[PDB]
Amino acid sequence: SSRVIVHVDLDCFYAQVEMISNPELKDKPLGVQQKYLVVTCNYEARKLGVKKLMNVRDAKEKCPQLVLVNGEDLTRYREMSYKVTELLEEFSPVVERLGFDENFVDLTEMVEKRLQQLQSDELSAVTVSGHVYNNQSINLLDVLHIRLLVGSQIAAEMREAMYNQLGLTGCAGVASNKLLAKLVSGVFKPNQQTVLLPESCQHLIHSLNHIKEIPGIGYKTAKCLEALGINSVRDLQTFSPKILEKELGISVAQRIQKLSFGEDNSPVILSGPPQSFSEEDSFKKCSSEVEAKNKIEELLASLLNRVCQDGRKPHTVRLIIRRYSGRESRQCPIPSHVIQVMTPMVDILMKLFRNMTLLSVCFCNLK
Amino acid sequence: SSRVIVHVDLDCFYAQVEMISNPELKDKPLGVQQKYLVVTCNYEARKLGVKKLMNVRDAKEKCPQLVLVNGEDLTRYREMSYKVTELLEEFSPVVERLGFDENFVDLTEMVEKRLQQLQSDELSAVTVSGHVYNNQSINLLDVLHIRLLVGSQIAAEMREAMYNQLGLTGCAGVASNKLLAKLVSGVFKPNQQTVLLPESCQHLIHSLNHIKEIPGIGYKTAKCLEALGINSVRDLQTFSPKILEKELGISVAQRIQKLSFGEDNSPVILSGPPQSFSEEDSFKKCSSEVEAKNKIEELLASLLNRVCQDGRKPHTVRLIIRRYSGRESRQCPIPSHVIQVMTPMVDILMKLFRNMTLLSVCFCNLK
DNA sequence: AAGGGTCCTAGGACCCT
DNA sequence: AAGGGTCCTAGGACCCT
Repeated sequence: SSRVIVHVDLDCFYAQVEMISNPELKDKPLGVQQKYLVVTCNYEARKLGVKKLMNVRDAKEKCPQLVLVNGEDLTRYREMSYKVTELLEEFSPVVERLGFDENFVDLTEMVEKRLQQLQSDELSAVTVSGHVYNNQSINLLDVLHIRLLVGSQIAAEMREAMYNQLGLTGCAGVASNKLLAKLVSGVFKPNQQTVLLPESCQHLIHSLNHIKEIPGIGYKTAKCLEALGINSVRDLQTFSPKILEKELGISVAQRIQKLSFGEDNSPVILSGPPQSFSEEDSFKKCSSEVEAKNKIEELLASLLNRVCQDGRKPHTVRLIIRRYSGRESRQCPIPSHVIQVMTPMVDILMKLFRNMTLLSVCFCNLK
Repeated sequence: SSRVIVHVDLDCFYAQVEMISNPELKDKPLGVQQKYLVVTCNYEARKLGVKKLMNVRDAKEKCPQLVLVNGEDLTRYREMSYKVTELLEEFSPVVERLGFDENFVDLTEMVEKRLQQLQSDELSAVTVSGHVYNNQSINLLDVLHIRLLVGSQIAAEMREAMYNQLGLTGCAGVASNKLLAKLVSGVFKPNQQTVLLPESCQHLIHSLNHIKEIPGIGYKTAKCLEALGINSVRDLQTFSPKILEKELGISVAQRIQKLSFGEDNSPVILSGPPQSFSEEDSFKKCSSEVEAKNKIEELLASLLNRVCQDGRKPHTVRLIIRRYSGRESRQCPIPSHVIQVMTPMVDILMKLFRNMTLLSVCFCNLK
């Protein structure tokens, strides 16, 4: 039942990728830009004040020497993202992606094989790699401690391979489940790793200051909890199950309250190939006529090239729009003969259009 | 590209099952009853006027000697239904269920193996089993005709095995796709079979009198088509694609208009194990208090026994209700420890209840 | 005028009796 | 006061940047 899970969290991923392609930008503070947004920055810029998702106006304010590169095209980030996941899959095949720059790996079966290969002698010599959360003392006779320290050794091999083979730095967190791994991976945050022994789990969850810091408690759920006086992790731990169920659902309540104790039995999922491919175009109410077909041909151009190289074929297309004030969409299957090309796809899309600041196209239902 | 598909359609299935268990009822006219509904009748009752889905009041009217058995419990029908599908899967593994008493089998690869085993001599001796739709002449030099006649020979072996091994009679229809197979299987309808040669396909589709007779054109779609003056198969064939797309959707329009020509490239799907397990209880506004928990324990009792014997475990439960005037429902995942029992399931359900003439419970999301 | 992902949910269309 | 099935759809909650 007992698991060893690692969470791998790349430092400022878009920035890293841009700094590799143009070493010119290392040393100088770097911001990666999407419209008016500095969506990530290298660490020199984080020293000078730049925060994730800051206005490009605010960001030059706090740092007029800030270099900006455009990050509206995710192609390179996406490709390097899969290079990371694939490398980790070599260590153990069950890798779960979370966004482009985080991965989960269930190391249990791998930790176990390594322990079976040791003799009693060196067992007393198992050492941690990296930080131990909360400076907690190790008990080498605790088989749980021993297995997590091996997990920490694998975690370090992972981060080293990632640097040696892909030039990427990153953090890792080793714990007994996904929640705890992800919470502990960030404790020492520039390119380091931390392992969480069971005795310090409550210290970990209680180190959080707002409930939204729990992965799984989002913009809506946090807001609903604040509206019930629930504000700290302990508040959620002690709050009435019953009231919580009736207010948010048996599903949401029962799951975030388990999370509030640091419990999380959800398995590491094999993410494998993507389930969808999409692209977006945003713009200040810059589309007011049906000649927004050109934007839709643009997105199609790139998506068609992405799906081709994938191999699998999508069997659904979806068009998404945003109006000047939620999003709205319309999907439909992709005709059989189309699966086996630009021109049929656009009128399909424009029929979806007419049936209905941003245009997006999504290819899902892949076979 | 060219396919040989068979559609197997059991005669008055619930009635057959009841007549087997109580041979007393053969010979005498039989109605199977669900509340006020005669939902199926053996053929003697069909001679005396009883129609599918007739009021039990109307049905005794037209036939006061009509025997009625209760068919609100589908257990026996369901079990025999899977005995049929399994038998057919022995012939070729790709079997698609449609309801409890219809199956599709793609016989293409099987027809092909049989032809490769024949010599030119007996090839000129291939014969049809059963009816040829529209009394159409066979051309033994037409390789399509030859392959469909083999399909008709397999179809007859199927129906014979079904009778010899399960005691069930039934019809079969052999054609080049699922739509045509299903439309032709009923042409000679008490326990017979029909094969459709390509030359007679238009005669087949045009033999229909209302569009709703096309599988895939239902209560809503037929009504919308009538409201556009589309009433015959030919009307749908000739109607404007454009208008049809804008009125019903690119998906619905493009698919039912292909159907109107007898075109249907949808593959035979391997149905395999069920995707859900549900049970219903209806009643004349017979539930007005939370003591409708008893009905919910009842449904659970049986569903739990069904899911146990299945093997796979559901990971979702759904409660459905109907109010006195659409249905409404609420679902939620099934806790992990529950998957591995009555008592936790009911309060879950009753929380779903309170969050909201019929009660139903459904177990889906199976793993 | 981010730009991507994941899975779930309630309802609705269809199929058969 | 049928009593079962199938898959799709638009939207919404969450994750990351």
